[PDB]
Amino acid sequence: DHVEKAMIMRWGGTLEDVRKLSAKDQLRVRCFTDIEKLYSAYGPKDTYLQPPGDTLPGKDFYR
Amino acid sequence: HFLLLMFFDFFYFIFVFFFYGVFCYWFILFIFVFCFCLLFYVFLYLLDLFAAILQLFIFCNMILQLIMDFLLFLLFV
Amino acid sequence: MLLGGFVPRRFSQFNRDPCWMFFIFSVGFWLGEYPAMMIKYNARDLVYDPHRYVWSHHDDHH
Amino acid sequence: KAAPKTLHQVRNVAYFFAAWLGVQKGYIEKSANDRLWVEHQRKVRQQNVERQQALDSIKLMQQGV
Amino acid sequence: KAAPKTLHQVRNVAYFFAAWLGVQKGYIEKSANDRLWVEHQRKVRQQNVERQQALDSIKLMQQGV
Amino acid sequence: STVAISVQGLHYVGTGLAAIALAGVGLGIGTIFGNLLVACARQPNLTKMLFNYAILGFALTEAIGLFALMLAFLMLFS
Amino acid sequence: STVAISVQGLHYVGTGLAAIALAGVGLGIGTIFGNLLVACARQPNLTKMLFNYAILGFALTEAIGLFALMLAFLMLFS
Amino acid sequence: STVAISVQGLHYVGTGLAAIALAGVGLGIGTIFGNLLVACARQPNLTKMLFNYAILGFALTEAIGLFALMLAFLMLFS
Amino acid sequence: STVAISVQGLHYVGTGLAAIALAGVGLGIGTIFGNLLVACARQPNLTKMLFNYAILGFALTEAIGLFALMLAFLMLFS
Amino acid sequence: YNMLVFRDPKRRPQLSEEERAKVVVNQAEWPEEFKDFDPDDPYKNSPEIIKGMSSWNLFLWGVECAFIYQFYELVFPKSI
Amino acid sequence: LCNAASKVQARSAKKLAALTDAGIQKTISEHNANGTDAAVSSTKRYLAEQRQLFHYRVVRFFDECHYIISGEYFAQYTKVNLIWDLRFLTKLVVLFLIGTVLGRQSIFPPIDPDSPLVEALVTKVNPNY
Amino acid sequence: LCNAASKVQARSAKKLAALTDAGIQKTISEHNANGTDAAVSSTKRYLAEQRQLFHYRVVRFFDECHYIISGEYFAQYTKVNLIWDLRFLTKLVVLFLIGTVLGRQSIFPPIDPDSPLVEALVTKVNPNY
Ligand SMILES: CCCCCCCCCCCCCCCCCC(=O)OC[C@H](COP(=O)([O-])OCC(O)COP(=O)([O-])OC[C@@H](COC(=O)CCCCCCCCCCCCCCCCC)OC(=O)CCCCCCCCCCCCCCCCC)OC(=O)CCCCCCCCCCCCCCCCC
Ligand SMILES: CCCCCCCCCCCCCCCCCC(=O)OC[C@H](COP(=O)([O-])OCC(O)COP(=O)([O-])OC[C@@H](COC(=O)CCCCCCCCCCCCCCCCC)OC(=O)CCCCCCCCCCCCCCCCC)OC(=O)CCCCCCCCCCCCCCCCC
Ligand SMILES: CCCCCCCCCCCCCCCCCC(=O)OC[C@H](COP(=O)([O-])OCC(O)COP(=O)([O-])OC[C@@H](COC(=O)CCCCCCCCCCCCCCCCC)OC(=O)CCCCCCCCCCCCCCCCC)OC(=O)CCCCCCCCCCCCCCCCC
Ligand SMILES: CCCCCCCCCCCCCCCCCC(=O)OC[C@H](COP(=O)([O-])OCC(O)COP(=O)([O-])OC[C@@H](COC(=O)CCCCCCCCCCCCCCCCC)OC(=O)CCCCCCCCCCCCCCCCC)OC(=O)CCCCCCCCCCCCCCCCC
Ligand SMILES: CCCCCCCCCCCCCCCCCC(=O)OC[C@H](COP(=O)([O-])OCC[N+](C)(C)C)OC(=O)CCCCCCCCCCCCCCCCC
Ligand SMILES: CCCCCCCCCCCCCCCCCC(=O)OC[C@H](COP(=O)([O-])OCC[N+](C)(C)C)OC(=O)CCCCCCCCCCCCCCCCC
Ligand SMILES: CCCCCCCC/C=C\CCCCCCCC(=O)O[C@H](COC(=O)CCCCCCC/C=C/CCCCCCCC)COP(=O)(O)OCCN
Ligand SMILES: CCCCCCCC/C=C\CCCCCCCC(=O)O[C@H](COC(=O)CCCCCCC/C=C/CCCCCCCC)COP(=O)(O)OCCN
Repeated sequence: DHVEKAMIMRWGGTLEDVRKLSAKDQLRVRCFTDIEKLYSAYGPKDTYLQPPGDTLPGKDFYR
Repeated sequence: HFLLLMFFDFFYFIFVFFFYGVFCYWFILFIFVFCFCLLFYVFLYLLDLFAAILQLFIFCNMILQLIMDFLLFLLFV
Repeated sequence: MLLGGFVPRRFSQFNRDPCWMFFIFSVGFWLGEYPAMMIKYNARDLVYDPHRYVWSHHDDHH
Repeated sequence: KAAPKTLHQVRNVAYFFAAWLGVQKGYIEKSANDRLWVEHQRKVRQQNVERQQALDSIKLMQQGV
Repeated sequence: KAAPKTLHQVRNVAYFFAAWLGVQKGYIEKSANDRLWVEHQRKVRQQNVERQQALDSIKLMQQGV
Repeated sequence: STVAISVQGLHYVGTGLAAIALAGVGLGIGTIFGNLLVACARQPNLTKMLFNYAILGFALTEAIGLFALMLAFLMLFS
Repeated sequence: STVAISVQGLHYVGTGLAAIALAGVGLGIGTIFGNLLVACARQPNLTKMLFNYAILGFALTEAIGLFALMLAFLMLFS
Repeated sequence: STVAISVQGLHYVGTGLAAIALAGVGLGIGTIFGNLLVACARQPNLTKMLFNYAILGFALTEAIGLFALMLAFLMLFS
Repeated sequence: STVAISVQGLHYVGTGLAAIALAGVGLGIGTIFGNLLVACARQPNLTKMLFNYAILGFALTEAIGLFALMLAFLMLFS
Repeated sequence: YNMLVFRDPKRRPQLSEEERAKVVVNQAEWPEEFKDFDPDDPYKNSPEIIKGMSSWNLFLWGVECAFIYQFYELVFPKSI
Repeated sequence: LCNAASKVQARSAKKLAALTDAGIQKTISEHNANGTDAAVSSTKRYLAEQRQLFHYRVVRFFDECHYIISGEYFAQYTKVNLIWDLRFLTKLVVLFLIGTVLGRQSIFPPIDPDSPLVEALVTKVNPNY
Repeated sequence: LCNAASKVQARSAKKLAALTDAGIQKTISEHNANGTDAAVSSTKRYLAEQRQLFHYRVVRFFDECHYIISGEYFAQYTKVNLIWDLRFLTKLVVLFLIGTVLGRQSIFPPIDPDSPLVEALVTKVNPNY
């Protein structure tokens, strides 16, 4: 449930948007979620905190 | 259980993302940390096993004490 | 109560009893899942999600 | 117990030690390169932030409040 | 010559064959991805050429000969 | 005027205060063991009862130590 | 009005407060060894057994210090 | 509104709090030696043996203070 | 918004906290001498020997207080 | 001996030294499984449950199961 | 540095003397008298035997293939054979997965150019890796 | 598909019968009579011997170290020992190079960000590799 929620929220916010991706992309996303789970409170905080100047999409990307 | 979950998370993190140090020149530090983690794992499990049973001893002892506080014994003659 | 039962003297004897055979199989699974995680989650081709900053549990629970 | 006619065990240990030393050299090189790249990425992000701030300042001047 | 009580050799051959088949699957996947990337790079170069030609045409019009 | 303020770093302060409770726990353990040695010196034969009671109490003091540690983690990871 | 503030220097305070928990551990160890010396003079024939029990108590106290130190480094870095 | 603040002088408070842990260590050492003097007057023949254990407690008691002292430098110089 | 602040006066607070460590050190020294008097009245023939150990304990206990005092000077003069 | 927290039970002696010394040991009557019996390793000669199945083989089987559990999706991923 | 080496040597000597294998002890004594290495000799003997048994392996493989194909193997099928076959299947599956990983030379499938994950490749911290 | 298999089996049988090793033939006959595999048994015997000879290897290593350190090895030094030492040095060098390659996980040294070759990394045809 958590994995599916992350996939939905990070890639459009709708199930169809996630299904628009390929199986390999979904595998990549789920393995990144597993990475986050393993990191938890001792891993680097750049996995969820966007450093200033980063070119990657922000929280308002789909808004 | 909170403490157990936190310690297990730390153990998973260090074991997964820092085992390669075995092959590096700082392998001794990782070995020391791993032995420490194993010792702590064993200690935590033993402590929890003993405390789980002790807390039931005390949960039942409180009720028995309540009962005993109002019991009166007669002497046979 | 840990009173008795078959107790293998060393690793080689774990095959002398079905229950301990299952136990050593389970131990193998337990200990071998860690190297698999090391290989899988430290792979060169592993890439962080580009949209990882779009959403996170930290903002959700906050 | 006569003297050993061969030194196979010492040679095997030396082989292991040499391979290990090579591994350490490669690991040190890779770690140094990774640190250099991390610093480079940090500098790139800082430069991008400075450029964005300059653009925002120019836009503010155009606003003329 | 009694019947074989074990099938070790057949199992070893099957292990080799399974590993080989997996290798073939991975090689096919990698080759397909490489071909896709080659086509993508070719398209990118073609688009760059078209953009350069358009820019040159606009510059020619500005020249007005 | 109505003003709502949300300070982030305060959760660190509460975490440290809870850890102070361990000061009264670690010391409490030392007190039990301190008495244990004296008791064993004047009743060597009855070491079994004394050692068991020392470890029973050490768990009833460690519980309180775990009480605080849970709050520390709650205020540190949330 | 809604105001969100993030103070970057508050983890130092939390770390220091957690470090205070070691005062109990240090005193607890001192109590253990103080009793050990008294017990040894009382019944010197049992020095080894008392020494082992004192070490056991010391290890338990040190573990509590590690718990307190665990909350210190986490706050200091995190 | 989002506000990020960075206070530079807060590490002094953290350093001072960490130093407070030394009070427990100092008190623990005093207790160890106080018991040592009492114990020696009771069993003078074993004075040397008691002294070694007292030093052992100091070695195991001063070490805790170093960890608290270490945190002071990690924050004082950062 | 990013705001960086540098407070001068905080160093006084950290310095005062370090002084509190002396409370334990001062008490710890008193404990040693308190036992010394009891030990001397219990075996006066060893008064000289006991006095030597008490001085040793005072030197070790005093050393801890200096560590805290050093931090006070570092923050008080910085 | 011990295997983690599992300790091997030991039979208490019942015969006195005087009676014990008069006992004549004849291992010829003993079963083949228990000859040269050693309390520290009573199951050294015990037969295997499955012939040719070593403990290391089962350990490797478990490791392979773990590897499959972790890597199957990497080769046969499925859509949500 | 020297005391530790002496202690390790002493422990190994004690363990070596402890074993009660007549053949192992005899070989050790013979090699010590001759000054040669027993382990290396054992390795060479094993390699020679394997070199001489290659065609024996081939013949056994063909015989086993005939035994299986003839249906005689399944005639006497038992639970033990089922356990062995399950072990065999597990090894086949894990070997297939490992072979795929090695074949594509990457733990994860490669990203296609049209995939939205290409950005991740572009934003690598260290392009060399 | 079948004739080729029969021909291969016949060739292997001829070669197996050709060898004139008494021990090999005896073992083959015994295993054929018992229906077991000789090669697998040899492998298990070798592994058991190696497992039982580990501490023997340790003792031999320490003895060889003492022999070398004592200077007795160089007292009787000959040309054959020189040849062996040259072989040993070559193996050490190649192992060191291989270890370095594996340690950095790349045949070539990684490119620094300030190097002008970074463009090559940017212009990779397949970023995944
Ligand atoms: C006393 C403890 C009791 C347990 C208590 C309960 C649990 C407590 C928790 C801790 C448990 C620890 C783990 C259990 C012990 C495992 C090791 C062991 O004892 O082995 C016995 C066993 C001998 O006992 P045996 O019963 O006489 O076995 C009969 C023969 O072995 C023959 O075996 P067979 O008859 O079954 O035949 C199998 C078959 C087949 O045998 C094999 O397959 C051989 C193994 C090949 C590698 C496969 C993977 C192995 C597993 C690794 C991952 C495990 C991770 C978990 C480890 C946990 C450690 C904490 O044999 C062969 O064909 C021979 C192999 C010939 C080829 C040689 C070349 C191999 C190349 C491999 C390439 C792959 C490399 C990877 C990269 C590839 C990239 C493309 O020794 C081995 O075979 C070990 C070899 C490998 C050693 C490293 C394994 C990982 C690390 C283990 C550390 C253990 C520390 C223990 C300390 C104890 C202090 C008191
Ligand atoms: C990206 C692609 C890149 C591709 C690059 C190119 C790839 C290669 C292409 C081809 C190139 C040309 C050919 C080169 C061949 C070179 C190899 C060769 O021929 O070797 C034969 C040679 C023996 O030949 P020989 O002298 O003619 O033998 C005569 C008799 O046959 C002797 O018979 P035997 O009865 O002795 O038979 C057993 C013998 C033969 O067995 C073998 O043949 C072994 C396998 C041979 C191939 C090895 C290739 C290695 C390549 C690099 C690593 C790749 C992974 C290898 C995995 C191997 C798994 C078994 O076993 C050994 O060799 C034993 C070696 C291991 C000794 C372990 C002792 C450790 C003691 C540690 C004590 C520490 C105390 C510290 C105290 C400090 C206090 C302050 O053996 C070696 O050289 C062995 C090298 C092993 C290196 C292992 C390095 C592992 C990584 C470092 C360790 C990290 C983890 C642990 C760290 C722990 C903390 C420190
Ligand atoms: C009849 C014609 C003659 C030539 C005429 C003139 C030239 C004509 C042109 C063509 C010439 C072709 C080449 C000559 C023939 C070579 C084969 C041969 O005869 O070997 C017999 C030889 C037995 O002769 P022997 O004198 O009785 O040897 C006694 C023992 O070897 C015992 O020896 P030792 O006492 O010295 O022991 C030394 C030590 C040392 O042992 C070792 O070190 C074993 C070797 C380890 C691998 C090192 C690399 C090997 C070379 C690979 C590259 C070769 C490139 C050139 C090939 C060209 C082929 C055309 O041994 C050990 O300690 C045992 C090894 C245990 C370790 C096993 C695990 C190894 C793991 C390796 C890890 C590295 C993998 C790479 C990736 C790593 C990633 C981390 O059999 C073998 O052992 C062969 C094993 C290797 C097979 C593959 C070799 C490459 C392909 C050869 C194709 C040849 C086709 C011929 C067709 C003929 C049709 C009629
Ligand atoms: C990027 C990093 C990624 C990392 C990924 C993860 C890495 C691994 C982590 C750990 C994972 C969990 C553990 C998994 C362990 C799995 C392995 C294992 O345990 O194996 C034990 C297992 C035996 O265990 P067992 O059944 O308990 O043994 C009982 C007795 O001990 C039996 O004792 P024995 O006396 O039999 O002892 C000898 C035995 C034991 O020896 C060994 O232990 C061997 C080494 C074991 C490790 C193997 C790992 C393989 C992993 C993948 C490949 C990596 C490179 C490996 C290099 C190996 C060099 C020797 O030797 C063999 O197993 C022989 C196998 C080779 C058979 C060759 C026959 C070929 C016939 C072809 C005929 C074609 C005719 C076509 C006609 C068509 C007409 C139309 O052996 C195998 O499974 C062997 C697999 C070998 C696969 C080789 C694949 C090579 C690539 C394909 C070929 C490409 C070139 C040639 C193409 C030619 C054209 C087609
Ligand atoms: C009276 C006292 C009883 C004491 C019993 C002592 C048991 C000793 C156990 C030794 C270790 C056993 C390891 C088993 C491993 C199993 C496989 C595996 O992967 O597990 C890993 C698991 C988890 O390991 P992990 O957390 O490392 O797993 C990592 C997995 N990831 C990375 C995905 C998170 O191991 C355990 O948690 C085992 C803990 C056991 C603690 C003791 C439980 C005792 C109470 C239950 C008794 C039940 C008896 C029932 C009898 C019938 C009643 C009618
Ligand atoms: C005409 C007829 C044609 C017939 C053709 C037949 C073709 C057969 C082709 C091969 C089929 C292989 C099937 C088996 C493998 C399936 C793999 C799979 O899907 O796994 C996915 C699943 C995982 O699915 P998943 O992808 O949801 O899991 C991933 C989970 N995360 C993301 C969290 C990591 O893998 C497993 O669960 C594997 C478990 C182990 C499998 C092996 C079991 C062996 C037995 C062990 C227990 C018994 C031990 C006893 C010991 C003691 C004895 C006394
Ligand atoms: C085809 C496989 C060939 C195998 C050969 C292996 C040779 C390795 C020699 C060097 C080893 C040390 C390297 C040190 C540096 C490693 C750095 C690292 O983790 O890099 C990973 C390589 O790491 C791995 O994938 C491997 C992790 C560890 C694998 C463990 C293998 C199995 C171990 C079993 C342990 C069982 C217990 C044994 C105990 C023995 C000691 C007590 C690759 O990714 P990077 O580009 O560096 O960064 C990724 C960031 N996105
Ligand atoms: C740490 C090493 C681990 C070794 C494990 C090896 C397992 C390999 C299993 C699969 C093999 C087949 C792969 C097929 C695809 C290969 C494609 C390729 O060449 O890729 C190279 C990998 O190729 C190599 O570098 C290896 C080349 C071949 C190596 C040969 C090894 C030694 C062979 C000795 C032969 C001696 C004679 C034996 C004959 C036997 C048969 C008759 C990587 O670069 P790419 O990103 O693909 O493109 C580069 C473009 N800039």
